[PDB]
Amino acid sequence: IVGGYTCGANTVPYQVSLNSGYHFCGGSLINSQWVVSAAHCYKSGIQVRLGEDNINVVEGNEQFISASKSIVHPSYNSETYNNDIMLIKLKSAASLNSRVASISLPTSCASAGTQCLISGWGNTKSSGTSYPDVLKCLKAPILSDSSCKSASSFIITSNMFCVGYLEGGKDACQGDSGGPVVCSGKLQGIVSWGEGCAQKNKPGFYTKVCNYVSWIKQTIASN
Ligand SMILES: N=C(N)c1cccc(-c2nocc2C(=O)Nc2ccc(-c3ccccc3S(N)(=O)=O)cc2)c1
Ligand SMILES: [Ca+2]
Ligand SMILES: [Cl-]
Repeated sequence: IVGGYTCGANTVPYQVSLNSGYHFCGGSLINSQWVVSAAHCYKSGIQVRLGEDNINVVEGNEQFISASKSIVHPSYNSETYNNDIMLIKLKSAASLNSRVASISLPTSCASAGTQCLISGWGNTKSSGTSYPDVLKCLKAPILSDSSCKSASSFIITSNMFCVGYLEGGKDACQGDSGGPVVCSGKLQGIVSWGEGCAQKNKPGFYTKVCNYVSWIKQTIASN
């Protein structure tokens, strides 16, 4: 997260860290045994880390649970970035508490102009590299489709939306991928891609979760 702030320990209790010997992506807990993340974060042997604040210190409140299934959307396309969503099933159900909590799936798509909360342990620099110990947060608005398209040098699909600030300085970044965008208490986005981070007229792009609610429910029910 570039140009954000320290969330505060466990203030985003649905935020998870995907770990393969180090933190590499975020995710969102949607029930006690399933996490929503990005298809492009797929790796085998993922450990999901719940209840984290400082990802480098055992503070208490952590639950580390291996992924038993990592289900990439069948229509994920790594060139076009369409359908950048993956569902991770936890080997065992997490013990839900105040610091480890699910986030609601949407019943309708979020409204253009709404200010949403993006979070993660990704790079905090727009140029160069600095990774935080503790969870970072950024509030930013959903931009119009027309604005997103005008900003982007890449083809935007109906399964993407953009959120951020066109003046630059405020964005998700590397290592935030797969983590949440929450709008009015609903998980509306997954950190997906952007042209660099926090550059002028290059806002962040996010998987549009409201398009996948039926798919998510069906896939969970059958697995
Ligand atoms: N600024 C962000 N919000 C953000 C979030 C996560 C990662 C990165 C990021 N940090 O460094 C690079 C990045 C990156 O995502 N690059 C990138 C650019 C374009 C595409 C893309 C989008 C749509 C269609 C096609 C493409 S592609 N795959 O042909 O380039 C994909 C990835 C930035
Ligand atoms: Ca920790
Ligand atoms: Cl820090």
